Amino acid sequence: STFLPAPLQCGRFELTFERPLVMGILNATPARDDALRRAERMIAEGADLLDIGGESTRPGAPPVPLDEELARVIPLVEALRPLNVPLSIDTYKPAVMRAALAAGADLINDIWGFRQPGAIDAVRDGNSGLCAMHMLGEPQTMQVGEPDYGDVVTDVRDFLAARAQALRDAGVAAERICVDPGFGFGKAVVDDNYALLAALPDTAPARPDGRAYPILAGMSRKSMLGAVIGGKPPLERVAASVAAALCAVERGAAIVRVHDVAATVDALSVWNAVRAAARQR
Amino acid sequence: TFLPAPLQCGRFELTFERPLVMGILNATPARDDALRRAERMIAEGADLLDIGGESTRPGAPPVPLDEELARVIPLVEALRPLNVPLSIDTYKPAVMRAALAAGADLINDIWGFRQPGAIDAVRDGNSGLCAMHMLGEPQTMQVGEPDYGDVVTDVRDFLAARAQALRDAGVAAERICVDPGFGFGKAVVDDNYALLAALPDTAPARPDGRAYPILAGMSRKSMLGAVIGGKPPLERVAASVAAALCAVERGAAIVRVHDVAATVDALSVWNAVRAAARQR
Ligand SMILES: Nc1nc2c(c(=O)[nH]1)N=C(CNc1ccc(C(=O)O)cc1)CN2
Ligand SMILES: Nc1nc2c(c(=O)[nH]1)N=C(CNc1ccc(C(=O)O)cc1)CN2
Ligand SMILES: [Cl-]
Ligand SMILES: [Cl-]
Repeated sequence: STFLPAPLQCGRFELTFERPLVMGILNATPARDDALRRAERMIAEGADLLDIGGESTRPGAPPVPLDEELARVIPLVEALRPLNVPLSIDTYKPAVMRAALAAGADLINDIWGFRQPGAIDAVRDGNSGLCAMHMLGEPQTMQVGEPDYGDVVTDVRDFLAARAQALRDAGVAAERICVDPGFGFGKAVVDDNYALLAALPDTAPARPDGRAYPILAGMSRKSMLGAVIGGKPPLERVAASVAAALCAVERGAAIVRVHDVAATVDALSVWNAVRAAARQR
Repeated sequence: TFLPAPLQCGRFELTFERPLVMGILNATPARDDALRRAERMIAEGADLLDIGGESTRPGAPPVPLDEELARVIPLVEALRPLNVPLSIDTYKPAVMRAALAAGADLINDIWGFRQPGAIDAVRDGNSGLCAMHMLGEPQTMQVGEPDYGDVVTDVRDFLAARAQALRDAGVAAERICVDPGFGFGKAVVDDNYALLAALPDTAPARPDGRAYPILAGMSRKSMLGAVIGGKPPLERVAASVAAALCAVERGAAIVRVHDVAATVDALSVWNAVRAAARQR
C-alpha cells in the first residue's frame, strides 16, 4: 500500500497493474461451444484474462492424455483469439505449451514452474507471459508431495527465485515472468496456506530492476476456504473466495484467478473506490 | 492488531476479539416470518439481530407509533429466549422506552439520540446504545444535502458531542458505540468512501482513551451500486461483503448486514488470515 505490482509482458498484451486484474477460470472439461459461451459471459462480467485448462491440474486428479488435452485447448485458443483478451494456458506439458503458443496463446501458467523436461525450451522464444507456480513435489512423479518447510514463505520465495533465474538463463526477459505461491499445492490446508496469504508480498522474489515479480494468486473454491467455513463444498465457497481474492489484492497481488468473475469484479470495484478515497488523504 | 473497546450491551458484555455480525431483521410486512428469519440468521452465524419496524432511511415514509410497536415488541418478546443480543432500529423515544421494558439489549438510533425524549428513555439500565451520524434536521426528520469541511472530522466531532450528551445524562461510556452513518446525508461516493477509508478516525475517544467501538452498515446501499455500474439492491451481495471486510480491516467492531452467511464466511477467511499474521 499504495503498492503497484511490476508490469507483465503477456504475449499480445503489455499488462500494467494500476488495478489488479481478474483471470477467469475456463475449465474445458465436461463441450467446446459450452466453453465459448462461458468465456463470453466471463468477459461480459469483467474478466481481464481467461485461463484455459484441458486437464484437472490439481492434486489427486486423473492425468489427461496428450491428444485429448490438445483437442480441448487448441480450438478454444483459436476461437477466443479474436476477442483480444489475454489467453492463459493452464498446462505443465511442454507439447501443449508449444502447440498453444503456436496457436497464439498469450500466457503459460505452469503448476510445475517449468520443471517438466523441455518446458523451458518450449517457452523461451517470443513474448508470452509465464507464471511459475510453487508446488511441493518431484516432477517425474507428476504427484504433489507432503508439506515440509522451515519457513514456508521463505522456501516458496527461494524456489520461485530459482525458477525465474532458470527461465532467465535460457534467455527469457524478466518482464515476461510472474510468480504464484501455489495455494493448496503441498501445503498444510490452513497453517501453510494462510501463512502465505498473510505474508503474500514476501513470497515474490525480486527482478533485476529491484521490483518484485508480480504475483498471481489462485484460491478460488479451494480447500483452505472450506476448512474455515465449517467444511462447505466447492459450490458453497463463493463469499469465502471473494474474501480471499480481496485479501490477496490488499497484500499486493497483481492477478487473482477465480471462478466467480462478476462477484470478484464487484468486490474489486468497492476495493478500488476505498483506495481512491484513501489516496485523497 | 486492533482490538475495539468492549460494549456493555444489555444482558451481554460484548468484547471484540473478533468482529461481530449484526443481522438485519426487517419486520415490515409477518410476525412469524420474522421469527424464522431470525432463527436462520442465528444458524448462519449472526451475533446480534437488529429489529426494525420502519424504514429508517433517507426519503422513507414514516410508520405510525402504534404500528411500529405492534411489529417490534412481540418480536423482542419472542426472540429474548434465544439469548442473542437484540438491537432495536428506532429513533422514536416511545419505541425505545417500550422495547427496553420488553427487554431489548441495544438501541440503534439513526438520529443519534437527538429526538426529544430519547436520552431520557435510554438513560437508565445497561442497554447498549448506537449513536449514528446523519446530516439533517431532527425536528422534521429530513435528511440534509451533503455539506462538510472534512467529513471524517465533522462525523467524529458530532459523535463526540452525542457521546458527551449521553454521558451528561448518566450513561456509562462503556454502553456507547458509534456509527458514521453510511448513506445518510453523504455524497454517494465521495463522502461514504472517505469515511470507510478513514473509518478508525471517525470514532471519538472514551474517557479511558480507547476509541468508542464502531458499528458500520453498508449492506446493499447506494454507495455500492454506484461503483458496480448501478446494479439494484439484491445484486449487491458481493459488493456488500467487500465493504464489510474493508470495515473490519479498518477496525469496525460490528458490521450490520442482510447477507449473514456470506458475511460470516468472508470474516472466517479474514480471521484465518489475521491468525496466521499473528504467528509471524
Ligand atoms: N497459476 C495457478 N494455476 C493453477 C492454480 C493456482 O492456484 N495458480 N490452481 C489450480 C487448481 N488446483 C487446485 C489446487 C488445490 C485445490 C484445493 O485445495 O481444493 C483445488 C484446486 C490449477 N491451476
Ligand atoms: N446504526 C445503523 N443503523 C442503520 C443503518 C446504518 O447504516 N447504521 N442503516 C439503515 C438503512 N438505511 C439506509 C441508508 C442508506 C441507504 C442507501 O444509501 O442506499 C439504504 C438504507 C437503518 N439503520
Ligand atoms: Cl492446517
Ligand atoms: Cl460522489
